[PDB]
Amino acid sequence: ARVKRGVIARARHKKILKQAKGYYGARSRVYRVAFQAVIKAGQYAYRDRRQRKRQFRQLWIARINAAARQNGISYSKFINGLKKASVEIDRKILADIAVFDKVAFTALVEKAKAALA
Amino acid sequence: PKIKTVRGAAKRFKKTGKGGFKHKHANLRHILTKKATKRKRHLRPKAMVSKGDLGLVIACLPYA
Amino acid sequence: RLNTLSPAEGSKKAGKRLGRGIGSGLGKTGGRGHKGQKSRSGGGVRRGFEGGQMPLYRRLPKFGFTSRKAAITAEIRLSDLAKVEGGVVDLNTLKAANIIGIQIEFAKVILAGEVTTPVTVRGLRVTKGARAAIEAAGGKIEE
Amino acid sequence: MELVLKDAQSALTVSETTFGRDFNEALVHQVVVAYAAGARQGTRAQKTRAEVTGSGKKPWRQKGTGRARSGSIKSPIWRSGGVTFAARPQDHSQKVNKKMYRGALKSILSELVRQDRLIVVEKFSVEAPKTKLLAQKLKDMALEDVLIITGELDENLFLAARNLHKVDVRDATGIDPVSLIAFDKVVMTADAVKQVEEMLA
Amino acid sequence: MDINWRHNQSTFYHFTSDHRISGWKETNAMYVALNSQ
RNA sequence: UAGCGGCGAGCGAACGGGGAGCAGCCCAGAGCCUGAAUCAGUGUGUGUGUUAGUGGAAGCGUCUGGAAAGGCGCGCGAUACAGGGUGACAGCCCCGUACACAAAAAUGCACAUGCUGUGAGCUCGAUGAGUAGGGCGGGACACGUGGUAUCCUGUCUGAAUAUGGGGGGACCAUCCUCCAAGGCUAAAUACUCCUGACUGACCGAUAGUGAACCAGUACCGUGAGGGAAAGGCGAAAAGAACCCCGGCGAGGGGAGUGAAAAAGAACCUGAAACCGUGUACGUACAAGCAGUGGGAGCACGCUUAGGCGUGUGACUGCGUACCUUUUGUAUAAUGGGUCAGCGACUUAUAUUCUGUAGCAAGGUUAACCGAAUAGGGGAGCCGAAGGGAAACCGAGUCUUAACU
Repeated sequence: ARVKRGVIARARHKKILKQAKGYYGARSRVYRVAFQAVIKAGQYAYRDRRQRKRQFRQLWIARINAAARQNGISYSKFINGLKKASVEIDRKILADIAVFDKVAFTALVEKAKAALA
Repeated sequence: PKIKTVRGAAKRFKKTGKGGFKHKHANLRHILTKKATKRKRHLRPKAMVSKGDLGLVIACLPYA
Repeated sequence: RLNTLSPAEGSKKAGKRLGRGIGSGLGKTGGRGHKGQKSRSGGGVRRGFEGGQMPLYRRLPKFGFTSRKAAITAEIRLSDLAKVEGGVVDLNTLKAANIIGIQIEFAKVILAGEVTTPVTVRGLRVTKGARAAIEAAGGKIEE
Repeated sequence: MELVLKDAQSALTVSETTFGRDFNEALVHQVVVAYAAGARQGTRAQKTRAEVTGSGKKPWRQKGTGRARSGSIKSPIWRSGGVTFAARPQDHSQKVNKKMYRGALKSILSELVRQDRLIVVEKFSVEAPKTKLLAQKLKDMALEDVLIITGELDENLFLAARNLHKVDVRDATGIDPVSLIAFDKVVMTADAVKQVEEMLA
Repeated sequence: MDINWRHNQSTFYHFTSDHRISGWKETNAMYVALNSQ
């Protein structure tokens, strides 16, 4: 029972090359380079599902720090204030209020300064 | 083929009742007047092949 | 129903296929490690080879001799001799019952369990315990 | 145990050890796989590197060409080169122990009785050696795919079943596991039932 | 053309010349080796 | 296994048992007696086989379709439903198959028979000499000179000859067995250049022969020798009349055939690398494994605006390929120009362990016979008993004068 291996090899190669559309040059044409490109894209994608949590958090902290200094207190003192005021709003939402609702953020700063004093 | 016995091992080990192998002790062929009689008396009975070496012996003696 | 028969559970184990991929477990080196004499095709040392140290089967002395006569002695239990078809036991009458072998010249009637019928043993050596066991269950031993 | 005859409406007394035991599916599977393996004429050979029609001249010098080193034009890596582990004609027979063969037949006969795939007739013979007569006879008995098994092999029945595809006539001596399992219904003559019990003890 | 190309690839497969790399290519490898000693 | 063995690596019997097959004879030598069985060579007759052959069952309607053997409906053959072809898949269209027959002639085999040659059978006698054996050297015996029997002989020698001689594993004696120094002999057995039939959990064009094709060719080499690549239009050539561009071209565009000519001979399918044309987006102040996480804008589709999907991707965080070998590689260490095809833990036989199945103090047969994967075949192997170097003893045994 000789098994020719054309049809299944074609299917594997094609699977990998479909996962590499949009890559520059051989990275999207040649199998032997698109295999490495697809794997290295896999490793980066893993690594960056962790980094997007780190990057979004540092973005939010920069926005709360900006808006809170606009209301006359730093980020450090603001988070200490709200923790002592026993407010448990996470900082995705504090960043989002700090962009969209300036008056609510002003009131949060008043709770923070009220408890912090 | 059929497995050939390592033939000079069959002359030196002999199988026992629970699968172990007995052998004659070394050191009792010549130079003998220098040895104590306590050595020589303790080298006369036959002895079991130790745990380390049964692998080798079973490999050399596949029909015994 | 030939497409519904199926083997037992545990009887057909897979079979190691070496050299196929990373997932399989045995790819690249097939389970034989890095370089050396053992990772080589045909590679391996012979039996009883300890590096060059004098091997165990060759640093120990040789003893004994082979008898020539122990190859024609036999050893009859008492579980048989109810199998002899006759109630009389000689070397033939045992050979005829496929119980000793044709080349056998000497035989012996070791106590190895449970004679029942009265048996007349002729021309065979009998051990002590089995003389008592043959004579206890009826029986007769002449020589 | 009793087998109800189809036409005479009697009951044939059989052994419970032969026609009334359990189905050992593992045992039957071993005897079926072994029977089918015994049918393989294992005739084939590829050419190793030694048998390929070439020369043992080394195709280029060992060193200095920038080519990879090669030594024979019959290497298995080379096109036209000789199979690495080329096959030889081989025997595919398995040993089936006699008590495992008989055990397997006892299991399959017990399941042909238990699944109503076993028909016991008193006589089953055809008038003339015509396939038309056997076709009409099997049509009257509501049987299309059938293994007729008779204790005395009739000549006319054998010639009448030789063109019918689904129908096979055997003597009671030469039954095999794969046909008792293969055919939908097995029709045994009563004499064949007695001979089967003599075979299978 | 294909036959002449297979034979004319087969030209320096069994060579001997040591000062020429691969039988034909001129070099200075005699002086390179000789100076390395 | 016993043994042989720098007692290493390894080599490795016989006796005896089971089967296949079975067959015995002649000369060394005279008389009686003849053609007496015996084969060999030939003629003839019979039987059978080979080399050409002959007959050989049984179907139509309708739907899809280029075409029906396909679907649906209703029939018939079958000692014939092995197979191949026919415009798709046919038991009933064709060739065949089962079955039943056929040879003027030449032949193979087997009986019968004619002739020739050959010799039966009886009594008595003989019963293989430079030979057996020996010394020296070497070889074959499983046996390597060893305590080495036995066989063969290059060299030197050298008997007895049935009141005799050979062997029985140094050797002697006793006992048993056999008759060398002359020869013939079927079957079981081994093999396939070659022919026929059939079969394949063999290959299907980089495979299978090196060779599916005018292949041991082209080609290479002084020579011996080495040694390729290369299959497939269509059901049928109906293989493109004629017209136009063009050099009375090449190539093309129509026309026509065709079910289909991106089925047009550079011909089934028609992948990938590689090269183009067209459209959307980005890209000419921006540094690096070229992605990834975020992400504006733009273009197409939507969408009861639901704010989505696809393509692109400014800008921005992070980010030095894969393999291999290594203490450690982005490494400026190895390998790879890319694609496509092939390319590496197999097979056989023994032995051990695990799983599983059968039977169980028993399990199982091998060769072979074969109604032949059945059933016979228990020769044998393994186990139920060990100890001891061995005799021997035996649930004990060995050690030892004997064992707390």
